[PDB]
Amino acid sequence: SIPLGVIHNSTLQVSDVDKLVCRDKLSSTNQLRSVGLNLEGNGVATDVPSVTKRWGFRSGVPPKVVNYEAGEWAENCYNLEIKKPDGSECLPAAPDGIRGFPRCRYVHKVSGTGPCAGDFAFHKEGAFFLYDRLASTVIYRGTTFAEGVVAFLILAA
Amino acid sequence: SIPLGVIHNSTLQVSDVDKLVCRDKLSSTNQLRSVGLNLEGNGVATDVPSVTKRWGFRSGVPPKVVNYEAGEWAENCYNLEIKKPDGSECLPAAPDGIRGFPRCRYVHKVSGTGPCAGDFAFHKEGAFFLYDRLASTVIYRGTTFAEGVVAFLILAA
Amino acid sequence: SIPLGVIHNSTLQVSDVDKLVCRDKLSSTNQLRSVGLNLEGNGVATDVPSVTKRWGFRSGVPPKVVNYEAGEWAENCYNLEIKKPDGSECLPAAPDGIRGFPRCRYVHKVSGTGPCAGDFAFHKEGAFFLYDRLASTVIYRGTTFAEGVVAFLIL
Amino acid sequence: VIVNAQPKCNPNLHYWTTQDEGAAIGLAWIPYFGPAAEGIYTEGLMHNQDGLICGLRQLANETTQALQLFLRATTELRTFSILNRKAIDFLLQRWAA
Amino acid sequence: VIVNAQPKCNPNLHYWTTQDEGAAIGLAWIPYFGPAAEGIYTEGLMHNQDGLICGLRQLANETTQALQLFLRATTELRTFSILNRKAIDFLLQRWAA
Amino acid sequence: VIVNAQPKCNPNLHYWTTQDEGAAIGLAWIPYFGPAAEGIYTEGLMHNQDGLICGLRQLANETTQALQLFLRATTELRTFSILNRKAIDFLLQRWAA
Amino acid sequence: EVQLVESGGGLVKRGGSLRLSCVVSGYTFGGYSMHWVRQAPGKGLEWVSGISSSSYYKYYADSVKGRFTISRDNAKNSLYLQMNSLRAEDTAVYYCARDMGYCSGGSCPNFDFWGQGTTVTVSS
Amino acid sequence: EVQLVESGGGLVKRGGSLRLSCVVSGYTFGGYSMHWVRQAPGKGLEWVSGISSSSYYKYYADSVKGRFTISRDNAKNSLYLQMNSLRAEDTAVYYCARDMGYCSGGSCPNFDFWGQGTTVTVSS
Amino acid sequence: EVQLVESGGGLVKRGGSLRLSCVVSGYTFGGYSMHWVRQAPGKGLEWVSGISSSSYYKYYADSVKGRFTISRDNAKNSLYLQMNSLRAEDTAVYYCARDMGYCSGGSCPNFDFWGQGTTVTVSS
Amino acid sequence: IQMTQSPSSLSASVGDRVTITCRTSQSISNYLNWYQQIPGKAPKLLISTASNLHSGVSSRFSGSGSGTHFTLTISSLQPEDFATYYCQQSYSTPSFGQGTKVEIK
Amino acid sequence: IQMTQSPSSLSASVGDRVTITCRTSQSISNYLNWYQQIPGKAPKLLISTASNLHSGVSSRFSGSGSGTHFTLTISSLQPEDFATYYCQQSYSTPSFGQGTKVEIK
Amino acid sequence: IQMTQSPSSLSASVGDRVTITCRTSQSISNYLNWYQQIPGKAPKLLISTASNLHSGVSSRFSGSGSGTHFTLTISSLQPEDFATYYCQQSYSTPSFGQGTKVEIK
Repeated sequence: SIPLGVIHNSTLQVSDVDKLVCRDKLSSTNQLRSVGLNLEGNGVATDVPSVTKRWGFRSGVPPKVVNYEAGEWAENCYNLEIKKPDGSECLPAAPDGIRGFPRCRYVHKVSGTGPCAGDFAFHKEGAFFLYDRLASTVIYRGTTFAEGVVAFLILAA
Repeated sequence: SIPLGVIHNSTLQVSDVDKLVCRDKLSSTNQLRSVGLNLEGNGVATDVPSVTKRWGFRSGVPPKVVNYEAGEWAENCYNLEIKKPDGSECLPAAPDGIRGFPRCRYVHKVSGTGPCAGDFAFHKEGAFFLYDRLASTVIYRGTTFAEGVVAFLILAA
Repeated sequence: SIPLGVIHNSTLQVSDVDKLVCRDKLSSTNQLRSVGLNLEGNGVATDVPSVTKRWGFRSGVPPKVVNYEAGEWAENCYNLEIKKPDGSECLPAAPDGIRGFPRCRYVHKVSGTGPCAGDFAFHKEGAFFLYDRLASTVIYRGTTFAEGVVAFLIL
Repeated sequence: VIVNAQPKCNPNLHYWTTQDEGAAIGLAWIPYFGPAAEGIYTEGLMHNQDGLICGLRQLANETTQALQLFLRATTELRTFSILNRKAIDFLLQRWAA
Repeated sequence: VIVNAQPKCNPNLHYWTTQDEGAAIGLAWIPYFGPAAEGIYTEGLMHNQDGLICGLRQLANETTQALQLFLRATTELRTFSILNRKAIDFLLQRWAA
Repeated sequence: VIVNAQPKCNPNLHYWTTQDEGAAIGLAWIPYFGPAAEGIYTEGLMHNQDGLICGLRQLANETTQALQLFLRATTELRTFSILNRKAIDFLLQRWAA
Repeated sequence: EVQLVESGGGLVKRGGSLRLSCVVSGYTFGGYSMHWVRQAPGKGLEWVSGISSSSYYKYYADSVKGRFTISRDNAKNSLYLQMNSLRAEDTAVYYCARDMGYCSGGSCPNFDFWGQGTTVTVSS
Repeated sequence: EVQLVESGGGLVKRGGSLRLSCVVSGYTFGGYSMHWVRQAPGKGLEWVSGISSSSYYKYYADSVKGRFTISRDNAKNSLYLQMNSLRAEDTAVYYCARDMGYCSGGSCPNFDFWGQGTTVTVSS
Repeated sequence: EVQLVESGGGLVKRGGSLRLSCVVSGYTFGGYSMHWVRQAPGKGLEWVSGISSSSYYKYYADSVKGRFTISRDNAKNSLYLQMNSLRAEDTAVYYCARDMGYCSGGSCPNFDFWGQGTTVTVSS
Repeated sequence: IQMTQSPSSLSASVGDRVTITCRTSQSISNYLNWYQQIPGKAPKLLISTASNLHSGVSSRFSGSGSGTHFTLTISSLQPEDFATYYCQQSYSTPSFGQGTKVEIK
Repeated sequence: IQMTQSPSSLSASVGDRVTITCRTSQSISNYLNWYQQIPGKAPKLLISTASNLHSGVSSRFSGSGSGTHFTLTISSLQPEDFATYYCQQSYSTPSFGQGTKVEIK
Repeated sequence: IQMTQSPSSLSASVGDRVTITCRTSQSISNYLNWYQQIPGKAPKLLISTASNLHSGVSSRFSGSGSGTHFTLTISSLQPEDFATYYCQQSYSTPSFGQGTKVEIK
């Protein structure tokens, strides 16, 4: 049930499958595009104690990932590393092919303890964590990420 | 060389893969379906000593897996755990993404030693072991499975 | 921007993407083929000291692989095992689904010690190492490979 | 066209699936507030429409051999693209030349 | 038809990508002589043209829920085929008569 | 249009493939009874018909650079979908819009 | 000032159908989702259905599923509800309401501005 | 009772062609696979070919490959074999046989029901 | 003996257009890549552009990017260059050169055969 | 989910304190809203998320609670504050309350 | 796969046991069938799977063996049991034997 | 990449040995070529890859070097060895040199 939006004359219009005029032209597979945007461009706060409040631990769901093509310059980035009080780790190691965010000016690194209840950390709002051309639903250890969402578009003819 | 059966009011016609005869409309990717059916529904005996005879070890062939969409409620399920006389294991660990069958009432668990001559366990009749939306050709240790076959259809809607 | 060549009347012609030709007939997905060809069919020297010169170590780039359908009979094959002077292995272990070249007569197996400066071994020319139906970019330890290139065709 | 030939064929189909749920109300779609691993399945029941359920228990049996041969001639570990290829060939057969 | 409803929207987009470069001159395309992992990106900058960026942010914020619902109903680990499937259905819709 | 420029070109082609084998008789198709890992290949031989083989070698040598550049700008670890993509764009060029 | 005006209520025969409209002036209609609420004579409040900003998500209640249809129009600032197969329990006073969008499509409504309401009754 | 009847045999010249038919009555023809066998005068029995239940798999013999063609018809309960480019060795008596389906496509036959056979002679 | 002959050069007005041709005879045309070089009234040398054997890859220089066009034809062994929007700095002597193919598309030029060079003049 | 309110009805005089409760059959964190309706008038919004006062509403009203216990409080009566109160949830499918009417002695 | 039978011919009287053997050039587990043909008539099935009696055949016949050695046995001869006997395999492409005949003395 | 070859003008008598240098601002391994031009004639090729002489050229010319430092050398002047020289690189986008002239005394 994925919606897509077409762009024409600098005008954006969200269209479904049956609403598709004959004017619409797709002559290559390079017109389809995917772009990931950040949340700090909407006015959301960026302070450290004002964003750790939206991540919570659960156990019982498996994670999933999708892929990216483009990005956007970021002002703030995050890099967490959390341990249990007894000395255990709370976050999973990164798999093969996962790398940090390419372009952002600041990076806030945090190391400390915490009451890890579940197994995976999710976002209480339904958004994504952004890595190098891969957008996930959970948090991997020691990899710089951003916070944002994804969009699918058909580019101008 | 996979054959598919099309459904109209004359039931399952296996008409040639050349989807000809004019009045045959396909309009979306949701009309294509894959379903797995169990062997116990054909009258096959389901007792423990009467199914263990169709599983045999070999070495020299690698395994393969395919995917499912739908299923069918089962009455009996199996959960094997086999060891060699010296104390070593006989079956491989499950890969990531493999989970047991969702819905069956009875589960027989079997643990004992035996002469593991080969490396992998195969079926002497060409049938599939069934897991959660994935169908394999070998047996993974400590995972509940069923026995069945796979069919590919296109719906009438 | 991958080019492909069409065959007609025993003539190989490189079709242009910009120009569309109505003479092309594609009626199934079995007419698309990928073939791997060897470098030793072009007169390149195959002796051992004359081929260890074109493989060089670097660190900072990740590897990538492609897949094959067809092959070619070979006469010379290589199988490397190199260790650091302190005894550390210079080459990674093979992944799952990787097997050696099936059909080749001679096998030059070489074991020794060298100055492994980098992390992955690359070809100084831009050609591929050939395995069992998978064309890689780096060298895996203990697997027999050939040297060659890849082409795509419409039959 | 298909005639069943097993000693017994069950005429009742009790199945399960997952579906897509289209749109959801409440906080259910968020993975933090959603169901567990089991609880995403939707059930049903179907009766033996004339020569349909049992005539469908043979079409599977006939298929397996061909499928197995296909799986021998490939290098992938998991396959997800059989139906996409079927659609591509269906599109290529009629729409070409 | 998309009207932004966020408290603010930044009207300037500073973006990066990879592209393909088509042809290269020198020893640049050889992995032994080419760049490192960082150095393959091409940058740009765009200004607001009739609220394009704010509408873009609104569109992403609307899409998130359907994206999550689609992702819940698969067994894979990484997904690369959403656009190819979109093309397949876009082609299948019209070619039936 | 292709003219070879190598010092030599062997005009003999000796290849190996796997094919499909369509149907089988006996207990061969069952993986419990069938061949080992080596034994699934079919050989052959072709002769130089108007310099097909040397032109083929030239075509591979010309393809390598664009292939490397394409491989640079992707995220996957193994690639299998080049030919399906080529089919999709070939179908999109003529029959679309 | 947020102003909402309802229209379409009245008296109908059993087994019939009806259409209600809600018109809003004061702000940007195209950035918010809308919902419908009802109250029977001397009874409590009940939720009927709701829509989204791009007309991509529609919701319905079990008691009216398969009988009611919702729609909206951003250009003319209008909201429409169509009712079919009218029963005895469908005599009430109806309101159109707006919410603060804490969710992605209108999943978690928090009504902040209400209308006036219209009366619909069906009987002999 | 299971009844299989063969027909089509006769006398033909060198380089000609022929068509043999086998007709079965007594059970459901649509769930089983057929096979052909032959025996030359004073010699032993030789397997030739067979078909599957849905006409999807076909098998041929090396001594015959490229010359014969087998087909079936479920509606009329009929089996047909077409023989082309007949050498002098192809003079024999032919039987059509039914097998028990222990395998998926008819690749491991165990004949249980036979017919009567028909005689074909080729000479000047 | 390899023979390379240039033609087309001369005198043009400001802002005009020009076209040049290079003809090669003595060996196989279609197996090699070609390039253009130019020299000033008495300073060093500079590289302009180059093409490939199959006409798949093209290269251009920054100082002429967006103004020139290069092409080749293997049928009559010809190399063509088209220049537009001419300025005062394009008065020089031009050469067409051949290189040995050490790189896949013709990206590593080691010139080994030169022509004789034609003259281009543009002024009031 | 079932909604419970107590006391159902009440009569009070000017200058007292009014404390009301709302109850549910599940644990829904803090997704609760309170509404007030005057007879003959449309409902009006009040404190949201069980403690977030709206804009233009007098500070006398105050709500609190979480989990399965939620309490609303009015500190000083006023002559125009004699009307009905409702609670509504949004964790799952919407469902209003039963009502509560305050009166005079 | 080559088939060998022994003895090729034999003659005996009513009341005597008969034993016949079939041998192969490979290992085919237990996929062997036995057949009997009387002159002037089409063949008829006998024990299957190399140990499984058919339905409608007298209990006198019995076969056994495995691997590369298979045997058929008649316990008591009857005046109408003078025919020719065949062994067949189905592990690979099918192939019958050459034959074996029983007569009277 | 920019080059620096010097001296720009030299004069020596017949029987002398002339050594010239070409320098670069980057490391280009050994992708360097040398050229010679008679005034009024198109340039002609010389040693390649910093050590590989062409075909048909005299053995009097010899060049060497690596990295950033490369030197060309001639052992015996001739009456027909008065011309202009150039050095060129191909590691990246091509770029020539400035020139060096040999004269007579």
